[PDB]
Amino acid sequence: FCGPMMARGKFLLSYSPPNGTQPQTLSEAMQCTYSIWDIGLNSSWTFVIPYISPSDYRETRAITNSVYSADGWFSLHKLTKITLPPDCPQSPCILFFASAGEDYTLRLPVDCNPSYVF
Amino acid sequence: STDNAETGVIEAGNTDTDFSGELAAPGSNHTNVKFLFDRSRLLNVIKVLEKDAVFPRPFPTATGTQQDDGYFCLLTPRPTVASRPATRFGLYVSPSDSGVLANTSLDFNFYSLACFTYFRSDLEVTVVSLEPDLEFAVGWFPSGSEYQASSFVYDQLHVPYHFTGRTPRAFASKGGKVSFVLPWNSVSSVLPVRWGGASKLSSATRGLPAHADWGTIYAFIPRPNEKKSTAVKHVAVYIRYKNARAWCPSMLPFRSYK
Amino acid sequence: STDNAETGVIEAGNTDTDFSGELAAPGSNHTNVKFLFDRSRLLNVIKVLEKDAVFPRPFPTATGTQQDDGYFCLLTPRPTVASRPATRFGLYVSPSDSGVLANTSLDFNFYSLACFTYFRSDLEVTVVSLEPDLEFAVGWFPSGSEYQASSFVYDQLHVPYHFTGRTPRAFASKGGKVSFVLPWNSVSSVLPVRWGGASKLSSATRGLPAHADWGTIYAFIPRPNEKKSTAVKHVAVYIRYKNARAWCPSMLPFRSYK
Amino acid sequence: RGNNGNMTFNYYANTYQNSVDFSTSGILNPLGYLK
Amino acid sequence: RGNNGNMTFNYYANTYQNSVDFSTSGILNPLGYLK
Amino acid sequence: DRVTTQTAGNTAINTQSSLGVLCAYVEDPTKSDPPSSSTDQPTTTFTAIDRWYTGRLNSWTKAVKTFSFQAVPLPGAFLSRQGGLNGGAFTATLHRHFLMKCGWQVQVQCNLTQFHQGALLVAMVPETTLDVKPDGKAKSLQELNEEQWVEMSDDYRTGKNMPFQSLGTYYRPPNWTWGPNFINPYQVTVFPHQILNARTSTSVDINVPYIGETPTQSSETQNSWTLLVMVLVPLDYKEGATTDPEITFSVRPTSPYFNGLRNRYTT
Amino acid sequence: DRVTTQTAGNTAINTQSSLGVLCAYVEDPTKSDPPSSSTDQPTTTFTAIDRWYTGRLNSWTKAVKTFSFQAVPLPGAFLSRQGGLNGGAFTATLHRHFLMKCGWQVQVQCNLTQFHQGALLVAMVPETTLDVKPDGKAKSLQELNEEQWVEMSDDYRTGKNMPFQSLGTYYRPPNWTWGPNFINPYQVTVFPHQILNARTSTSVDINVPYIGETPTQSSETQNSWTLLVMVLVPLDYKEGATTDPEITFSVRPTSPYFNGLRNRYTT
Repeated sequence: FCGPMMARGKFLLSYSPPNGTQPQTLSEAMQCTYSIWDIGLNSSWTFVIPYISPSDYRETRAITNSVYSADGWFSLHKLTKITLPPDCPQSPCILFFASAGEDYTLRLPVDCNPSYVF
Repeated sequence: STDNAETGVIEAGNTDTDFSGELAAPGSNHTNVKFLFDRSRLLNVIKVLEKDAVFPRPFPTATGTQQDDGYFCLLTPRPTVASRPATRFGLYVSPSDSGVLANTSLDFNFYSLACFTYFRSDLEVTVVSLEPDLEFAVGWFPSGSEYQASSFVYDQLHVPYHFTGRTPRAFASKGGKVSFVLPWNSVSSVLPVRWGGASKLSSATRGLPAHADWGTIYAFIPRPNEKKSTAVKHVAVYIRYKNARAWCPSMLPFRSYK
Repeated sequence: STDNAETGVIEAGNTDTDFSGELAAPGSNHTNVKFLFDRSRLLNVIKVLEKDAVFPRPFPTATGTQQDDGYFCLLTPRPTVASRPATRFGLYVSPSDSGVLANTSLDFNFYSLACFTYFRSDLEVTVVSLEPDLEFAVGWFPSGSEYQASSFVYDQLHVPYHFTGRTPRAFASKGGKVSFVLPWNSVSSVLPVRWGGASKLSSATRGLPAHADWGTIYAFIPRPNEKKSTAVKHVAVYIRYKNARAWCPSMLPFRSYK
Repeated sequence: RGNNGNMTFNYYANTYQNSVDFSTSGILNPLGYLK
Repeated sequence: RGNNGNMTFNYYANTYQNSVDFSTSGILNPLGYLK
Repeated sequence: DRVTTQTAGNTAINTQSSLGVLCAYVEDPTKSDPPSSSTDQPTTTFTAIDRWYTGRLNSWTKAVKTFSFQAVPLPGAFLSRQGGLNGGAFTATLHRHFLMKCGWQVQVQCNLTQFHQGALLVAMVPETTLDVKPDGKAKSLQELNEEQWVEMSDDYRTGKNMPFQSLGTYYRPPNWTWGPNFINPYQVTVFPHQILNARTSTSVDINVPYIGETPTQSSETQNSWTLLVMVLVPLDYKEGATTDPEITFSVRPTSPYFNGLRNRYTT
Repeated sequence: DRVTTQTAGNTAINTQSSLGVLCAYVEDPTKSDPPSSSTDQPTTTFTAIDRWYTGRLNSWTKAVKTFSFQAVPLPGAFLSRQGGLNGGAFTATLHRHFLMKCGWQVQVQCNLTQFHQGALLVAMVPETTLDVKPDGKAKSLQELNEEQWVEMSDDYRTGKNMPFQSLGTYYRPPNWTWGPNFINPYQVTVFPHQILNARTSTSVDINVPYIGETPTQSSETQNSWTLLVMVLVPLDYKEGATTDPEITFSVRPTSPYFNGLRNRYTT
């Protein structure tokens, strides 16, 4: 949370597994794998997305005849609104990162896309 | 969990950290650097020499210089131009016929995974022909040597000086290939994938390493210069990084969004 | 002897059970599953690529799509159509020239002995040419990868992107063959000979497994696209199931009585 | 062991030749047991 | 050891095959240490 | 002796002509480890799904020919309520979990008097698409009432009518002649089966484990077993006996493992 | 310190202004033996109801007076879905069991800035009929929106408006003046309570055990606890601060015992 220090708020962080419809309501995302993040002194939260899949190794590239995509949807819901004191900037900014876990493992090299060079 | 990403170190968690879960078993080690670059890939399609060459003179090359372009393959994953190391990589979009089209090269499979700054490895060079029944030969000269460009008349036949030497000229059988592993011969301790210093050379340009290469191969046909053919014959140079080590993590190239 | 076949288990008797006799000596173990599928047999005759292909777009393919059919061999004993896995096997009886005749395949020697439901094995692929003096090459991509379909201009020659890669492109000598054993690379634990579930894919069809395959080979000729020939060249793909295991007994196909 | 007469010498290692399963942690038995 | 299945027999010696460094005289450690 | 009461949960069933529980492929098909393709904790068995589910099935008349089968998919009958077979709190858990890994234990009842003749072939047939019309879509409850018994035609013997994908206008549509989910009707006794003869028993007992191409399969789209009641000998009686005996079945999932919880399945 | 994450099942909740979990009447209100008024086996806790249920609650404006309460019955809010409070697989089990014996564990969140003042009185008030109109019927979701906060009138202080029975035309209807389910608003701090002051905390934590006149009570018709958010000091701020802070709550049943299974409750 890269907002001001005087901001107080909470954020719900739901990872839904692949459903037929992407969950949009907070009550449809309360039921999935969520976690509530309270903004305070420490200003980071590492939501670790579980590996829920039938196959032991998921395909890293879903460019295929597509549907509502496995492996599901991450979604950042604001639970309570961010209450700012007067003379503080409206609309703060939640800077997102994306790392790998301590058990993230890769397999089978393929030829890369050379389209970074054109 | 509660963390501080301003610290600069985020400990790689698991599912069991916040939730009830378990560790997944380790799949495989195909991300190992010594495993992942130890596989062959195409570097540059170079023409095959048919006479004693003239090596490309250094930049800025002026017009009228009768030299031989597109014959020498500066064996480097970094971008080259006209058989000499460069910084930028340039491809001709609409190549009109004004001026000499400079043979550029790059290792497309390398930079998409070159998430590091320094890289040292041996080099296995396989030189596959792109011509039916081509009996060629693969000369070579190390990082910091130059090409011996003349001819000595043996028996009224201009045999050039690139048939002999102290550097490996492997001769191919007809319909065959040439494969040999080259050691790390540059004077630098490692090869800079990304280099930020200035090479104090012929006029100094930032970001251009001088000796980041394994050498330079060139293909010739083992006949004297009186037996010169007419059509242009190509050859393709594959390259494998044996015993790769890599240091100092860095960025991967910018994949666009259009 | 007195028995009950409604029980569902009938104990396999001998001559000595009812009569006076003796046990015959055991002949041989040629019915062993690891012995009986460990022998090569023809899978599919596929054409040989001569340019950068367009992989067959998924069904329902509409007219006007310029794609390349009959070049990719989805390496599976189950019935395929147009290099993609299918359920039914269709052969054209009177193939009139309206529409594209889709290259189907099946392993005829497998299903006549596939008296089981699940089957896992390695795969030895031998790719025999069906052309006098053909210098071809056998590309491949695993179960769950796709074909890299474009071309990169090396030396004003459209060399396609299926010459290089991280997957085995074995090059054949002229008049020779290509033989290499592929490991079990599908994401499913076994290959379903018979499958009854539904693949939640592009619109879901019962009885069609999504990743019951060892990959997909394709044959190309190692020349750039300017050296394209005119006549169509074929190649034949033989297949051997190394280290076969089979589970869950099932039926053998219905031999008719006409 | 299969259709394999090479009792003497395997050049390639077992992981490269075959494809072993990763860890999770004669007498022809019947396929149906009446109990 | 790399992409090398030759566990059995190296014909050429180590100096000729590889290129060892001359002398001057699993557990994936982090690349940044907060101290 | 031949009187075995199989108590399970709060629902027990009796039989007085028990041939024995035909345990399939193993000694105890109840023993089953968790799935190895999940990194969460599975919902194991609990005492509200550890019970039998009796549901009816269509009557067996004289009009039924030889080899006319009647397929009951598992768990596909819990979800479409095939034959009045409400799944109870099992289907209330099957709709809310993405992957499900269980092994079944069925029992088909059909009471024939000693003056009837006939022989049903009950078998747990793995991995078949027999509930699906030769046109893809699965059969609704009306189409199971409009035919009452599926005739073993040539399309089922050759597997010609299993569901396919529309190749589109581009490809000339090939003459489909074979597909690997056929039934060879003479070889259905390779499956875990008992014969429900009209003179030995009134209840067959099959106990199958979980089989499947993955260590756990999807919940909505699996058909790894299929109960398959096939007529080997047609029913015959003299005029006065009890016409059209009813057939029921009783399915009990042994040791399920539900993984991947989500909300109730909306198509 | 004051950072307590209360993980339960697959749903954890954080707080950074935790006063402490006000365990009520015992050291550990999770420990609870089975009911002694049942001769069957109870459905104990399982890992799909051992989790928190966040549901909203009406906003707290300046228009709210002193002692204006807002009652959330337990388990009565799971069943009528009060404040978007879907019970999940707990209400899917509560409708199918006749008797239910659980002890709750609630947590009310309301984030006040340091420039607001006010003090909610959150308390688990046992055995009250505060959700019921003075006319018997329980309040629907519209009537909880039509008033947003129930004023502490004299009818609630005297208990005059608790539900009664129609004596009929025979008896002259007496002048009802008192009933024992009153609220004395000054004595709500005898209950297991914490005060949600605008300057000490943003989350109160109450943990109550099962109490009730019988060793297990009915599932549809029990109100043995009632969450009760009462305004002791009205909200006040200067013009510019965040008007109308929202109030939520998070209810978790500790160690339930469901007895008496039947089909889903049809009125």
